[PDB]
Amino acid sequence: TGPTQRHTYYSECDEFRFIAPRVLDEDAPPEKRAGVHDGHLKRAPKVYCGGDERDVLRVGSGGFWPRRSRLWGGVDHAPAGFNPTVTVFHVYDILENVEHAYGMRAAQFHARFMDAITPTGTVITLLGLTPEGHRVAVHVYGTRQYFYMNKEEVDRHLQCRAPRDLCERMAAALRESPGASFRGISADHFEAEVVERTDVYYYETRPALFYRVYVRSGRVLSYLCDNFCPAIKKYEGGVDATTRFILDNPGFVTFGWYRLKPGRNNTLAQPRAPMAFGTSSDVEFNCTADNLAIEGGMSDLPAYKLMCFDIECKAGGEDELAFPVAGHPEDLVIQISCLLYDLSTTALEHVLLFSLGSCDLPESHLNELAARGLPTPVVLEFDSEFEMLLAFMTLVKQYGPEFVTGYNIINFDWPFLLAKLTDIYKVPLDGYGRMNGRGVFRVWDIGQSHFQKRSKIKVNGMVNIDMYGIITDKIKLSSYKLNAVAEAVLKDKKKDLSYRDIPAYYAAGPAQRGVIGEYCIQDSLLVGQLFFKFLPHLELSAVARLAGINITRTIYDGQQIRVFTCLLRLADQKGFILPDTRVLDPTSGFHVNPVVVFDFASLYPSIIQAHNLCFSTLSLRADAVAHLEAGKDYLEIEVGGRRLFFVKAHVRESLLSILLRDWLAMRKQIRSRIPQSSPEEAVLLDKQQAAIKVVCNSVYGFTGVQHGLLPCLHVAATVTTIGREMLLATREYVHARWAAFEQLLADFPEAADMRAPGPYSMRIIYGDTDSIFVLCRGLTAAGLTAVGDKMASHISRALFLPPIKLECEKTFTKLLLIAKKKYIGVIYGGKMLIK
Ligand SMILES: [Ca+2]
Ligand SMILES: [Ca+2]
Repeated sequence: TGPTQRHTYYSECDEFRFIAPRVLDEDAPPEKRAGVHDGHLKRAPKVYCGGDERDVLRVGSGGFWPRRSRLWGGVDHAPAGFNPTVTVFHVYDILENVEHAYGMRAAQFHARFMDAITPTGTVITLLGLTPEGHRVAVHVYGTRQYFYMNKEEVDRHLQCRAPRDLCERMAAALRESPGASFRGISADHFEAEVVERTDVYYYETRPALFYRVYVRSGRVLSYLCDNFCPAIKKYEGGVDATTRFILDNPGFVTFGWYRLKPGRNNTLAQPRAPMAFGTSSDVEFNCTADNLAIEGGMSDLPAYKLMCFDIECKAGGEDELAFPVAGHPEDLVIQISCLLYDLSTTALEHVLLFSLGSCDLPESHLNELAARGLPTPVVLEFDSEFEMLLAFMTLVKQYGPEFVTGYNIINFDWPFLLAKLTDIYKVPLDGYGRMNGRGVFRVWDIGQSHFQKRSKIKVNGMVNIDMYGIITDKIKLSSYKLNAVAEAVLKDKKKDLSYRDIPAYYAAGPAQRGVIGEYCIQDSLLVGQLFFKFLPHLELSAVARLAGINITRTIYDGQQIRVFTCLLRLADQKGFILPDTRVLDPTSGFHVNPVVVFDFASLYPSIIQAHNLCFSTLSLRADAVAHLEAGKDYLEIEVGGRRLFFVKAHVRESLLSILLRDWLAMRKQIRSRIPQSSPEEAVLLDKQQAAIKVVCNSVYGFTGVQHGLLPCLHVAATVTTIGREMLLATREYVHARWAAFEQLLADFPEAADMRAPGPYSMRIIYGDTDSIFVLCRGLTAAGLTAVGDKMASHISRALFLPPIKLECEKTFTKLLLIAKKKYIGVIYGGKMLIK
């Protein structure tokens, strides 16, 4: 029989391109020791380990590397009678795929699943682990993408009388498509219904009737959205099936624990037979969303595996010291270190070294690892680059680490490996992720950042977290070379074997290749220490849970999608649908009198809340607000020369305001629990509160991106305009209320002994986007941070609407103002700060 859907990774191989350095032939005379061999060879790829020899692709008892694999090439290697009961499972990632009833006809799927994919359907696959550490895939059927179109606009254009007709028109349009890739589509592939909704833009916008159109496929949806009737605005055609699955099932998360349960008519999840598995899992199920519930109370991460890896390459052209280029057949990967950790316990479980050529690790290294209590390295030796790279990808498929890390693996190691596998060898990669074929496995190097030469990676079912990104984001350093970072962060100074050394070491023999290997392993151990110090997976999963997107999109997609998805949830609840697209300048100088610094706390979010700014509260038209009282019911403000109106919360509440309010409440609840929490809970709660802060701080930016997911440049501009007005108001208030010491003392009598011998004055000397510096001649610094707290409260109360909050941040005893955003000063505690 064999698998229902073909496995595309290699499970057999009998011929391959053999490329190896000739220096590995110490049996050859000296003139024949330079360059690489490069020829075809007709034998099975092999690996050598400790005197034994195996075929790379053979699966059975005596393998050289660990496996967490049930099927291999369509043979079921599970023990006889393997049949674990699954109740709860953890989901770390979610895939979207199309299945076709016809293609699945000989998989014994129950009828309710077949109906969902007749003739085609989107299947949401939840990937994860049981408590027992079994790898699971749960295939959810019955999620449809949908978009909206204005009913009046559609009827007037297409002469539609009823939803049946619209379905005919869309079916017809696809039939007639260029390239004909929708032959066989009928008006049965669509369902249209009439609903009442409101466009999220502008206060005056009335509710209207829309067609809501359900589609079975993302491919069909993307075509309709950019081809069908381009004069008719579409709404929410950009929303993926995963998002509909998450938002349409209250409580569902993209990362967390679930339980299988009975569905509506006591339906049950159906276990798939092994030959119908779509992924490299131990167990697979078919279900609908009603067979799933969130499992509250479960919070511990299951035993996911982390692979930390690093490659070493050897340029083999005319210059041994040239940077290696993957397209050059002679520029080889020569080693790969691969450390496998349990992500729940942080324990290092396996230390693997893949070596092109024989490789004898130094006894000193082996003794050191033993002393540190770490696993004894397994050295896998190979005769050619292909055999080695195939073994590494074989390990990736068979062990299936859910998380992968390294240092600069996104910009160097993965691109280099995948360039060799695709361009030199012609290995398809689409079965090397979690899916057994047809899965995403792609790197794309990205533009604009042309100097930094950045990249993204997507590998289905694998979360790649590059520690270089984590550390450049999190720590300020002069150099982000791994050795410099290991000194700065781990306080773990170590030697560098330089790239200049590698060619001479490689050529010497197995002992010196062993020195290369030691240094490659030490590289990966350091990265592992960095990973387990910063725990970036806990940060990223916190954001994924909050934003309703998978952890993969959390890493690689930008800030906008986070806010968008949260907005989409709220907007739907409220009946909206989202359409598819000088006096503050510093006079430079040195001040020896104290300079108090007042900062607004989360200024832009606070403005959005305080002034009820939103897409939905804005009007560009005075007649929109003619029924309302000025001041009492709306804010009128000039922004870029236009008059804008924003109605107040009692007229209509801002969606953005609701999001921010609710997040800030949630962050307050979390930060209140941290002091009573146990130390592991404190780590999780800390990751959660931090995730909330990043999403809140992204709302302003979300509104200001022209050509973004849902721009409202009017909101963005209003925020900066109110910002500027607030700083000026603060300056004016300070200049007026506290021009004399008597007035200061009258408000704060603890000032009475802070009075220094010099003349009293209080003046704003600098102001940036959210802070103001106040020069307090005639006051001593000592009590001034306390009086500053009270000045800040006082101003906040006098001038501004909650939740706007001015705070006294610090006091400089001495300060050098250089320019905008450039200053040096000493804080009252004696510490120097430079910006
Ligand atoms: Ca690396
Ligand atoms: Ca390296």
